[PDB]
Amino acid sequence: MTRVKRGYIARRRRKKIRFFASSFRGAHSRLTRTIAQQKIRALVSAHRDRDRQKRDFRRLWITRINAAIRERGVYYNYSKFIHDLYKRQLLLNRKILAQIAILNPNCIYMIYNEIIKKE
Amino acid sequence: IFAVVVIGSRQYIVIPGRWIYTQRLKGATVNDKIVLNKVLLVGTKASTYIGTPIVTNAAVHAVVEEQLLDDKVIVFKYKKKKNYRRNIGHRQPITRIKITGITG
Amino acid sequence: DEITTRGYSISMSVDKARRVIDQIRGRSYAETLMILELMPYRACYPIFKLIYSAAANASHNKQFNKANLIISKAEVNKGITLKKVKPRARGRSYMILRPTCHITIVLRDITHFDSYDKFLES
Amino acid sequence: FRLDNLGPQPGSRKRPKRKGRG
RNA sequence: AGGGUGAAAAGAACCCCCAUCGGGGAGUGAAAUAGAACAUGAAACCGUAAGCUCUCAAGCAGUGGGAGGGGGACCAGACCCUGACCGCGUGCCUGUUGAAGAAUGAGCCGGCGACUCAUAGGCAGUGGCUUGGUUAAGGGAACCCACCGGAGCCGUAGCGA
RNA sequence: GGCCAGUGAGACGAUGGGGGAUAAGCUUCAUCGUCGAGAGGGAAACAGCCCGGAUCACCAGCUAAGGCCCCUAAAUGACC
RNA sequence: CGGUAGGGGAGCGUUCCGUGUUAGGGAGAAACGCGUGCGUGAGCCGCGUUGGACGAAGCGGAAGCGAGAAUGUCGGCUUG
Repeated sequence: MTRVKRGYIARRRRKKIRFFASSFRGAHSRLTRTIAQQKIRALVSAHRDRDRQKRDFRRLWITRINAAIRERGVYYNYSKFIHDLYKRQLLLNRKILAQIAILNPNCIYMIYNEIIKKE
Repeated sequence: IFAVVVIGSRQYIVIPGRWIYTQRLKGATVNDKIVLNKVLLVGTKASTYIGTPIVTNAAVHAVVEEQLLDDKVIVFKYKKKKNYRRNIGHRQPITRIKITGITG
Repeated sequence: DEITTRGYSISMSVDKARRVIDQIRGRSYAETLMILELMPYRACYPIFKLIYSAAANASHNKQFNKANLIISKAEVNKGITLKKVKPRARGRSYMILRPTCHITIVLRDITHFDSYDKFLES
Repeated sequence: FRLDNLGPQPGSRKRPKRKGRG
């Protein structure tokens, strides 16, 4: 059955898959199949890294402080630290706000003396 | 000033002089001023720490820079057991802020 | 690309050849004609008349002196091939192809800017 | 009286619409 | 197997290199980055040039975080292109209770290639009419397949051999 | 009740019984759950075991199972 | 609001035709890039370059309606 002639139609269905493939190391950007198995990866992993992006930092923040705990005095855990604020009443200074360690370590030094007084 | 406001579920340490792509602010129109008295941390010399939720005095002031979904990230997924390829674009007005007043 | 002269449908190849032009690249019009006449490769022709083809003409056709000439661009490309057939065993594992070449080089003056300066008190 | 703005808006048939679903 | 340079070919004198094959100029034409492989001429494939990464680093190698470098920014406001390194991480499809594979099909690309059509019947949506509804052949001064034709079929009473 | 289906060689774990030596992710039935037609977290890596069962974004918090010397976040915390 | 086979409910695009010698085009289709804005998506719109001719907005109608695998078919082109 003489189709309606794919012509340019089936031409756009492949090049569009190539435009997306313009930053890959391997030859997964110069073939519909090599990219077919490539896009799916960036089609599944993408659906993951999007939710993993939050977890990826969940360990970071804790690690950021962890490296800052092995110097002060509370060699115990940063948990007791969080416990102090919890039992206290500070809904601030979150895992993200833990950036006070690196820059201006003078502010993060105050809470260090406020956690001991509470507990 | 080290301020910790609330976007509804997010609490960044938005340092004065930088913008933050907040969520949707139906209460605030384009090029409108917004105030969040829900700030927790405060600069002023030593990092002050209030007791009861949020702060009782002072607040944050700034002006939104128009709302828009910026760039359609277009999230998606995939399955092996069965060919299931679908694409969906997420809007998110990512309303940016501003602020400038900085302090220790 | 000032002057580009050569040809096509050469009886040479694309693999064995080219390896000769990759040595004359970035070389003057002389340093290239003093090496080809020593290259025991067939590719030396008609590539020999090539370096001479790109030159000479660019001397009376355009304003380019014999000197300061250097091979700017040079590359060998495969043209049209012929599908030949050669018996061997029931005739099956055959295709045959004659990788022809039609290189196209170009010559042009050289930049460079020297201006030595010294002081001589007397 | 037609508005000289290149774009008439009379009222003929244009389309016979659809006829049921499915 | 193999289609068309252009409107008319004026389809290329002469000049230069070569073995008086081939090419480049000079000219013709609105075009020859249209000239006899010639129209528009993508992809697979095959190269040059430029920026970045690249010898102590390994596993379908992308992705998330992410320094530096070559450029482009705004009379800071920390962004647009490449990417060291790092956390995870065993193609697709088919067939199966179950595989990434030692399960199988596929070298790549362009084109091409698999539930359409006729008649009839039973439903669903919708439309005209209505216990009525509706024709088939045929005729037709037919801008026209209308009109006429209701021969015939279906339904409102059934049940029983 | 009516229109269109699909599928009839499924597997595994717990529990209650026939086959085998109460030997097998072996085979043949009943019941529940999972895989098979739902990822992910945990058991190093093991679909079927455990927790929980994914509209989506988010440098947002708290938990389940499983853990907390380092390697991948988390007690070489206290008492016997 | 995970989802296979399946069932049901909504649309895009392609060739052609009716509504079109109306309108857009030599101050110019087609082929490639880009604006990475827009829609749930397949895509659409605008535009630069190249290039050479027509093509076609909207609704509906009629389709031989878009495949990277059936040891496919034809042609061209890699690798050993």
